[PDB]
Amino acid sequence: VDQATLDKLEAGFKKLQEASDCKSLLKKHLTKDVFDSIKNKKTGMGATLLDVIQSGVENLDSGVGIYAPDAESYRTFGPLFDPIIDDYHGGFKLTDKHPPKQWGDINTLVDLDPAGQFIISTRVRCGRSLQGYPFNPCLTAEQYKEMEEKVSSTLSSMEDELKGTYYPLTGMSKATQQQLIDDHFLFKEGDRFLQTANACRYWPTGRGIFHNDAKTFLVWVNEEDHLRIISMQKGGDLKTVYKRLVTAVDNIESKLPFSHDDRFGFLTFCPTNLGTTMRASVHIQLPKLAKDRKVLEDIASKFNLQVRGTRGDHTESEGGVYDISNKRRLGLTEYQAVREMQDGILEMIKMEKAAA
Ligand SMILES: Nc1ncnc2c1ncn2[C@@H]1O[C@H](COP(=O)(O)OP(=O)(O)O)[C@@H](O)[C@H]1O
Ligand SMILES: [Mg+2]
Repeated sequence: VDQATLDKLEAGFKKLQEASDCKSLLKKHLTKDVFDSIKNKKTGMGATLLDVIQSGVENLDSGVGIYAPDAESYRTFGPLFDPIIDDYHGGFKLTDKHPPKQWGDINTLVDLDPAGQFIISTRVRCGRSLQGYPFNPCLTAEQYKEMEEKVSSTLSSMEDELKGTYYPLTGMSKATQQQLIDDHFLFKEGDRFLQTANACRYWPTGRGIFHNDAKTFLVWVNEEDHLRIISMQKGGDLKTVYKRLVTAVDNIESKLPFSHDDRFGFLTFCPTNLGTTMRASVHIQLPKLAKDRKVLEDIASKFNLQVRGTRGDHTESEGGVYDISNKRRLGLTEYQAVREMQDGILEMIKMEKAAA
């Protein structure tokens, strides 16, 4: 690790301290003991501690603040990753290991809001990393193209309900892109947290989205993770949404080789997405409970749920529509993760109905 990097790190560490109002897990778990312990470490691909915390240093409003430039980083900088992972996922010891993939009994899931007065739409997604390829910050332009080719070709083999087309971002009209994003289908452009983590190099090369004509099954290619496999639709039929996702992931997995870790389960770029990599969500309106975003968030937190704005991560709620989902993804099965969202949303709906 060169002197320049050390300077930026010491300065980075410095800045975090003087940020008396910073509430990121990076700030919380990067003690000087932790800091001095790994600051001189470097991975087999050159990833350094700066590559890990840079996003969190530059964006103090980060909730977490770190990313893994490569798989090795999870262990090389474990002293920082471990406590942050334990904290975020609500309990994941140094000795714990993520359980085997378990979709569970799909028949036990239910309709989330029969009368349809609160829920607008339901979505469940997973993330996957391609074996043979490192995470965004270590990828070259040629690798982005390679991966895009490999994934788009595999998806052309999907059949029946999952049959669809791949739409490259490179060459996509600004109007179409803007629509696909506004419709909540496509990942947005230029996320400051991802950018400062050097995860958006060579954009839009190798980036794109596959989706069936109904746009109920979609696959993001090369955004935050190599792949994001999504199932979504209007309403609250979580059962159908989940089943579609399960069908799609089982199928894609028999065709592509994905990185899985004995301890961390499926590997992803952000520590928040490890394990099941599952984020089950609903776009929902809860007039009484969501009078004050803070009150809604405190309520959601007790059900292990997370609140986001209508356009996703770090956005505001628009028209009273909130994105509420299971916060935890590692240390519990796929079934358990979707159930935390189902259970908490069913109850919050009950609380809203009983609110004055
Ligand atoms: N339940 C949902 N219904 C419709 N759109 C949703 C829903 N949940 C998330 N989204 C959309 O997914 C997109 C990405 O959001 P983000 O918060 O970054 O989630 P992700 O975990 O998939 O990366 C946004 O356009 C967001 O509005
Ligand atoms: Mg996202």
